[PDB]
Amino acid sequence: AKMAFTLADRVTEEMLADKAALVVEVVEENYHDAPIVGIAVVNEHGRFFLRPETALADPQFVAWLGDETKKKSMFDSKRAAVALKWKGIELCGVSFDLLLAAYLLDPAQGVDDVAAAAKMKQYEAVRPDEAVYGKGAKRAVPDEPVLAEHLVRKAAAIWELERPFLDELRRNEQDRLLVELEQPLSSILAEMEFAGVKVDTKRLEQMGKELAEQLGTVEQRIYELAGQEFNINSPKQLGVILFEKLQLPVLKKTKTGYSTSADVLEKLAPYHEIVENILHYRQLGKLQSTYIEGLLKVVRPATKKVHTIFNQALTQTGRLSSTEPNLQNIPIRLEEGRKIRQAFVPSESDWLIFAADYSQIELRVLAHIAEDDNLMEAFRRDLDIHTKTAMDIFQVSEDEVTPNMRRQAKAVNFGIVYGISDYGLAQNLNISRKEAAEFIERYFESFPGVKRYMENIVQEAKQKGYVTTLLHRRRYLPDITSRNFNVRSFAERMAMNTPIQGSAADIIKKAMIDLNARLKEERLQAHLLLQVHDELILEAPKEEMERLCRLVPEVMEQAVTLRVPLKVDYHYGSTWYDAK
DNA sequence: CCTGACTCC
DNA sequence: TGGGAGTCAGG
Repeated sequence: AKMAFTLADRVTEEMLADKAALVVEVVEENYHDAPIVGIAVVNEHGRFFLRPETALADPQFVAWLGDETKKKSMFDSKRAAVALKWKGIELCGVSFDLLLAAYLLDPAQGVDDVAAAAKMKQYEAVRPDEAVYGKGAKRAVPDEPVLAEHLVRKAAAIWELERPFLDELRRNEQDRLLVELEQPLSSILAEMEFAGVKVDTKRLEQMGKELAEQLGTVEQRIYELAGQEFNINSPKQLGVILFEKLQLPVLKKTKTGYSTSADVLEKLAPYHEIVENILHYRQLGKLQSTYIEGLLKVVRPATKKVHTIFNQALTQTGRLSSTEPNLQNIPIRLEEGRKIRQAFVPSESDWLIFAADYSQIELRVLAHIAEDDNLMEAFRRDLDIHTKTAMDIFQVSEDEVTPNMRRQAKAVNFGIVYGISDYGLAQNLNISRKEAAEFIERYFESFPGVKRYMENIVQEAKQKGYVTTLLHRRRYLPDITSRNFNVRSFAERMAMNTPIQGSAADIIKKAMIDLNARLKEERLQAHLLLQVHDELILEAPKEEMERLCRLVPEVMEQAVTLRVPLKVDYHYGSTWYDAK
């Protein structure tokens, strides 16, 4: 805890070495158009703190930032890159990101500051961010000497930790996953976030006006059926109305009282019509609160764009998540909500939205990893996999599969991937549990490779302590041998599912890197706007659609070679809604 | 603040 | 007694 550094007034030459640890500090959680509060550089020649007002205005330092041959090691480089884009400055030459390194080594650690990564190698010459800045309403940037020491200690930690982290990744055969996948993807996500998605606010506002009217009508209908006014958005008050006033059967309880979940309310429809009304109301209410009001609150008014942040180092399976706003959960399943997508429009005139999605990628990945003959053959023939499972389960010819049979079979196919039990399947389908049990039993008799995979992967997790994905992502499962049934079972289901969900994440990430390269190689104006787990959304001039129609699906299908084909569907139109 | 509701994959 | 997420209002 005796670290010397130069609190510099101007930029000098020794600060611009061809290798440095760099800290560009953005304290606001949402880094879009957020202030840069300080800069630190550590390199061969010493340790330096710079004021942004000075440094970001100095052409030598800006030139260095954007010089791809001057290599930088950082933590959360995407944060810095985007904050710099808002200042009109390009960051290049990031060769090591400690956030992403820590994430690959163990996603469960929840590393989101340098001190937490430093903890993984018993390095303690740096403080947690929360300790320096404070929390909540107490959050503030400290006096310059305090800030400066903190930023320098973060840069110094990155400097000393790079090698130890690379050495462990290399031992895990994850070094290429960092350097050739996650780090390049970080730059692509930075582009997507900064570009943002344009919103038709006039349309959204009109939809909200109509929604408020409809909400009011449904609300009063509910109070009439209930015989009383109450807060419909209060599961507690609702529970009193349903299970005490109206005396409907209690199908499920939670730790706090009666359950009013959608699952339960659906099953109460034979008892009282009010439950269908309430379900409708809570749907409409979430549209209004989240996809109208919440969305309008984050639109930048001068440009009418929304700028999400894709968290690349959060999920336990290798997926991205999307926040403020979340653009990975925009409604699509009910037509009423799906219309929200009409408000998502191209950023330029005479441009269109192009959306491409993988068809059943998790089931194709399962087929591959399990090497199940019958499942692989189905995908090779492009037989409808839900129709196929229905024939095996119900033991009928293909022409005898009723749309209901297929419905149930779809539920089985998707449920197997999550380790669903017969209880869960029976409740999902609202069918006999004896029957649900036989469906699961027949499924595994029909796809014995899948059954072997499920057994083998749990045994592997118990023996190694972790499971792995196609591109070598890991997830540790220290609870897999717990003596407690609930704890152990949850970990076994994680063991089953994580290689599937995580490999699918690996594939779409590689596809984004390959797609970006191809777009840039052909000088297309098309660019990525969003990723939604198994879907990619782009915008482009209308002239480029013919090209994207061939290029995007091809790049996506060819991202990795499995034992079965990957299949991609695609559409385009004048709004996200119309790209269907 | 957590809990349970809604939304997506 | 179904894997992975985020946001919201109510309490």
